[PDB]
Amino acid sequence: AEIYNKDGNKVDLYGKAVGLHYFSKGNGENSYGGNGDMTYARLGFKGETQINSDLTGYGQWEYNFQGNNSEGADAQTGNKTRLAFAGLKYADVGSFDYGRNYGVVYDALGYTDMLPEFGGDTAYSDDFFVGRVGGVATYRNSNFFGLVDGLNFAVQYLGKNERDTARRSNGDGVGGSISYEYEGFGIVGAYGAADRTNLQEAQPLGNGKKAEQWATGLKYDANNIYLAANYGETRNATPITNKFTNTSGFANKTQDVLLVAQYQFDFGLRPSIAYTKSKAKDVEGIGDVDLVNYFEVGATYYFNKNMSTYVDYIINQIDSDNKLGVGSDDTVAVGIVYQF
Amino acid sequence: AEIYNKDGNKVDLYGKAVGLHYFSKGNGENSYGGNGDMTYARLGFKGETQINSDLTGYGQWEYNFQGNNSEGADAQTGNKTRLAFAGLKYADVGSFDYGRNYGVVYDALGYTDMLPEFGGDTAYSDDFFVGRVGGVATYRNSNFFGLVDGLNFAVQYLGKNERDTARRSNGDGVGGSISYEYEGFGIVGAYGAADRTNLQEAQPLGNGKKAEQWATGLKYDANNIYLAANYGETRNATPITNKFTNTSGFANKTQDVLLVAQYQFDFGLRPSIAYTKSKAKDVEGIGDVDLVNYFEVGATYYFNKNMSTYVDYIINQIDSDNKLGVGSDDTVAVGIVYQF
Amino acid sequence: AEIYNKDGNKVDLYGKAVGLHYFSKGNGENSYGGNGDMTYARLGFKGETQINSDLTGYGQWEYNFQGNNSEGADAQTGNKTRLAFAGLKYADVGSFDYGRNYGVVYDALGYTDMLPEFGGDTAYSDDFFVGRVGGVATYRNSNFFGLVDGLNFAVQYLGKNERDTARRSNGDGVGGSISYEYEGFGIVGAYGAADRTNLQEAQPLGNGKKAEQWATGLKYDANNIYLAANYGETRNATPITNKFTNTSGFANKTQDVLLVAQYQFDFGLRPSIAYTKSKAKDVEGIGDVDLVNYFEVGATYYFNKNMSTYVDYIINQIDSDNKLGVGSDDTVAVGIVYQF
Repeated sequence: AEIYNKDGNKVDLYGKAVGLHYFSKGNGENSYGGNGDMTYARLGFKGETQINSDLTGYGQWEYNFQGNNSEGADAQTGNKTRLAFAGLKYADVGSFDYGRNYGVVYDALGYTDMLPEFGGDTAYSDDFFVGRVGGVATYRNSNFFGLVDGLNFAVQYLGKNERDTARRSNGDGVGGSISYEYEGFGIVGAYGAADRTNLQEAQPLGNGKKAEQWATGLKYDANNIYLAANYGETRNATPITNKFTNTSGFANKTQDVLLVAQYQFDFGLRPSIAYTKSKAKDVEGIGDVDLVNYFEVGATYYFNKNMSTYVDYIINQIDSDNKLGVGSDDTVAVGIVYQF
Repeated sequence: AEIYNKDGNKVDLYGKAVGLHYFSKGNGENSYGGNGDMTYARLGFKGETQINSDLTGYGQWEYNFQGNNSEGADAQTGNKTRLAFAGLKYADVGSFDYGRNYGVVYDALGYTDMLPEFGGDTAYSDDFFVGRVGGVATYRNSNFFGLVDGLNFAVQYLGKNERDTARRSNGDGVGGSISYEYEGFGIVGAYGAADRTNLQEAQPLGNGKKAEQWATGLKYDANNIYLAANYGETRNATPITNKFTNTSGFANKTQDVLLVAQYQFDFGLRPSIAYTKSKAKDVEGIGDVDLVNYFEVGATYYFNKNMSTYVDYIINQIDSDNKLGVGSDDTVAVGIVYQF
Repeated sequence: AEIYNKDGNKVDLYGKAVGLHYFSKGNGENSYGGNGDMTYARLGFKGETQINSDLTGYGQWEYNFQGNNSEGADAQTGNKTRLAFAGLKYADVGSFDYGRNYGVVYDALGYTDMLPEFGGDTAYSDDFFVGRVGGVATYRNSNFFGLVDGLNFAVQYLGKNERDTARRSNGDGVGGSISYEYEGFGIVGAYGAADRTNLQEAQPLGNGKKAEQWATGLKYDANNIYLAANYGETRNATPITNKFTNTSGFANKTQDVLLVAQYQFDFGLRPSIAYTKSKAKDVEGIGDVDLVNYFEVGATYYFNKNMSTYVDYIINQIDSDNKLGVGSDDTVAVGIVYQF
């Protein structure tokens, strides 16, 4: 919500409360999303200041507050900042921001990250360029310097983050994206590559000094219809775990396909169907093994722009013998959302 | 404060800063509330969206920020989310919200939870239905479908929460409350029952597979006067600790009595007197033992709706030989509060 | 930003997003400020309520949200409340607030704490009176009861805080400050003394039962110019570590000098030069040793009151043989800031 607009500075304080429950058989440990309370909240601000007719400064901060923890020793489990960046945008030249922000490969993966609760499986947090990540400097350009309607490109530098776990670390890297949208249709490509840390190279799974992620998208978002597909591959980038041996690392190679189709009815119902499959190859000791494999049926009803409720069913196609121990059981999510 | 009201959506951003100090003899370890700085802050939002003439969506989130921690390794001690839920309310049919919210037995215990700083001893957090707890779905009904002025009832389902400590866990359960208010007087009853987890059943103190909590209330809240009483009992529900053996568990049986009397003077002074006693029975190795036993003398001065100050003295009647090692010393609280 | 002003109560919701990176050779472990992403955000409120023509109530809360952590197990590293206090101010009699607030010796050290990113080296958090600290009651007086233009004084009581580390603890104490400002010039003195806890007295470094801190300031803040100097000394108060032996404690004696010079150009550029040196004496096993020793060159450009970017270079003069192992290498910070 826009709570302040004076002297060329506008501030948007936003947030939501999501009452959320997951249903899965038994513990949910062998299921797609687990079982139990999953309630959480969000808080954020987005600011915009008019520096002059051609220059605009901006910043944003976004936090996740879990609502399924006790008030005791686990009070903080799963709380974190999601976004924290500031930047400048000038005329048609382009914009530059630095901070914690979405990796550039998410410009493609965003096409299919549209499901009520799930989906976007390959857009991992703190996983180089596929998702939210810290210390990224990002140049973006809209309509190619103002000369070509609908053509956009982005270049992003990723600073090295040497963290205490291999899962959340990364080295220096550079990535980019290009997208063109014309009359309902959209197509987009993005590529990113970066060094791996000594800690990552020391993990049992994944072998190499370089990480690579790329993805292409095709979408149609015209006349209440939404159709989108993604394809992508990664090298030494997708985080995996062998639950049998309790071995963590990265997949040497992955192949990912994401499809989504949705329709928005005028009375507020938005049915959703989707398919996602992520297979891994050349995993030490295993070889080929599916990481994600499911169909999705769900729907969201929108009471208005502030209130909505949704159901999300995952028809999980992972088999019970999966060599990494990926969960094979189904998961259904039910939620009620208030946002401002 | 209402910081946004447009297009049928209104948002309330609230919070407070409480400068707070406790005085107790010596170190305060053997006292009712301890000793030292107890400053803290609150931040929250409450939202309300008009879906139509009869339907109203809503959400709320509330956080506690301790202000008596260093900026180092203990920076987070005692920080937690207190409330996080969203819901819908329709006409006179009733309202339903899910998330972290007050257990239904608090509908009764609220009568006496009115002291400046202390009191409400039996409304434990993450203790089934007596206080704030996660993953509760709650239906409430005002004026019995619009047919009976002043008669309210509520039904609440508690999802199972298998946490890493028995103190903060719970199984599935159902509870309810009923209340009637007519011209200053209020009477209310509430009951709740739920399964215990394997972790709770494994604790030295407390024996049984089921937990039970109930409470009744009588109050008068007319003409600057406030008088209220609560009585209640619990089975295998009230959390207790034997400090001698460092044994934690639940009390097999408790009996609780809470009394409060207050008057609000027009110039801003609100004196308060109270009595609270909670005795436990059939505690393994102990038998009967008082958990809470004190008189309270205090007062709040209200400068206006935003500023207030208060003193709160606990005349602690727990004796020094108490078999569980409950603190026997007095405690005085002094505080200054800014809220918006 | 002032997001609410009604019925005599005004609320200022503020915050910022700082995109920040440090450059230092290698890891930065042997450097002044380290190396890597240092992005962070702030959120805060400041409230003011008119009780009557002569009385005003107020409160403030301020939190630091780090933006250089993953979304995993380290999500909370470095998050903390910075300020949390409420108070009353009456006419010319004075103001009183209690809570977590700036120690009174910061009234002097503030003169030089003016650098874009660094500086203010001797204003340690949770270090008695030199910086932010919890449980302090503070009386302040402006213009000596309204009788003497420009003369201010402050008296502060520090409650004992027995924490789990000697670094962040303190005993009871009292301190004060006095300042006089006339036509661009400012001079200020402050002194504070307090008991040490048993845990602090048990540390290998630092010997004594009392802690003492004092500082004087001379500043000129007129006609776009800012010049300021500080000098100060401390006894058993400045926290130190011997990295060779991994021994933590306090410095028996320190001598600190801080100089800053800046000019604000009308087009938004504010160049900054500074010097800071803090030497320690009679450190057990070491004797005399420099704690801080550097020159500073930097600058901030102000696009307007909401947007700014800055560079901050530390010409580190600490030598590589320093007996405590204090870092000898340089550090450069680059940042982009959005605030509201």
